[PDB]
Amino acid sequence: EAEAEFQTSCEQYAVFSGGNGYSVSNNLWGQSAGSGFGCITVNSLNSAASWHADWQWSGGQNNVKSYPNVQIAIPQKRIVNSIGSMPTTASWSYTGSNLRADVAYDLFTASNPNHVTYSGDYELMIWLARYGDIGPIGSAQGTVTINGQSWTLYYGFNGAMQVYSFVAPSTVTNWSGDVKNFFNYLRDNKGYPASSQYVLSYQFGTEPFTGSGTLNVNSWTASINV
Repeated sequence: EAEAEFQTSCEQYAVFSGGNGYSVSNNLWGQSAGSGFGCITVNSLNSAASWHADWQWSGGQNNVKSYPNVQIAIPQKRIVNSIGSMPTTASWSYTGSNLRADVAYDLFTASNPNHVTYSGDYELMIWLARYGDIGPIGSAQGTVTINGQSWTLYYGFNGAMQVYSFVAPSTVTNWSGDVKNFFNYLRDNKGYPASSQYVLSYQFGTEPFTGSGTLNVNSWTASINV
């Protein structure tokens, strides 16, 4: 027997697209660094994305094995400061054991609108969860308030890329926000050049190190407006 609408794969670079501009990617870019597997299953792509990633990784204790994620298409890149809003909602859960992984938004920006979309002048991460001894790069900058919620801000370098990571003080399995609030904070408190940086990508997923786990994304939405 068989079924259509089959949007499941354990392939390194499997990608499924549909609904309002969503693509779900297995993205096992660091699979070389370990042993095991990563799979994704798309339940539904409409106005929202529903999907799950299932994985088991051992070895390469200190290396990300993958970033299975959902993201939105951005055919036309726009300047951060010109973008009106970047609303998003996320409803998710993690199951498994010995989880060394995170759950986070990931966005890249650059002054070059044709920059490759998987890196940039800057990277903005918003971590909704963290398991085990894994954390963002850089060093703690302190706690900040964005739209009435606390985040611990980290700041560091990857080569020439500057990375800002906003980490929730406890797991947030159910969230709603606007990434514009985070850019505004960086612009007004950190000298982030919002007037000259283009949003290259807008992703949400998990970075697994080791363990065995299933990230279930009950629902995710995101868009870039005006």
